[PDB]
Amino acid sequence: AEAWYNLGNAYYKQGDYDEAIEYYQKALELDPRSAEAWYNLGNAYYKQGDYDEAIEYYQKALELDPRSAEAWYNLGNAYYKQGDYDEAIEYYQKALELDPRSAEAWYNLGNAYYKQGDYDEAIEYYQKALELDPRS
Amino acid sequence: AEAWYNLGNAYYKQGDYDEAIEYYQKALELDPRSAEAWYNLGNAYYKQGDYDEAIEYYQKALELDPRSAEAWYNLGNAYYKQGDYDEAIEYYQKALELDPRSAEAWYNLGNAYYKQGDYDEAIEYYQKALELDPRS
Repeated sequence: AEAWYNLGNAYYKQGDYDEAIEYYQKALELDPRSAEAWYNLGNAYYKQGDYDEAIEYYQKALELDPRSAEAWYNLGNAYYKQGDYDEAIEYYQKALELDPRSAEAWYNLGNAYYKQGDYDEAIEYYQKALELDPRS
Repeated sequence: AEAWYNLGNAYYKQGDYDEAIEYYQKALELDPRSAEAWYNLGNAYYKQGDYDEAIEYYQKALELDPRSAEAWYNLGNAYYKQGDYDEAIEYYQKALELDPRSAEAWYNLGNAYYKQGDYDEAIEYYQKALELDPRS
């Protein structure tokens, strides 16, 4: 599926999510056991704007690899981008338990709180993040 | 700077202009090309009571974006709040050429004239504003 999977990646990298999806799917038909493949198919939908179908695939990937921060963080983002700042905060927190030195997750967590009106948390998390990455 | 800029916003939203300023400044050090950043730093000073330093930053923002009504209107307000009803009227008029359907700018313009003793103008502008927004 590595071939279909790779053809998927090329289209994805070119910016053609519709096609990336089709090929990731073909490759999952031939080999449905890669957390990576499921993750990227979810990413393709994410970029395409379908956060619903995206969560479905980030979820399948999480089963195969529950310790993958990327998928937990990307799952939060899917929610964040849909307004579920609460469910995204949860998933964002999960990603940090896994990778607590990711300035991005801390930053995004502050963002999720900020958007809900929780400024003291946003402040705390924004500070944690800037510590790790001093100058975005 | 988006991170420092965002930390600035949080403090600003919490009501801590002294801190908002410090962080907006740090972010301008890292990226001095955002009209938005300059504008908010001016707003922080405005809220803090320093209309002088405020005009300086609303001015830098106006260079980067001469068509930003908000900054022209906020520049007038800075003046209005300092007694320069004449210079504020000018800047207020500029903001209306840009956004002539802002009930606020019309209202504030009537206010600036009213405070100078020009009641027929205040009357005209107050009426224009109420047309657009029938019931403050």
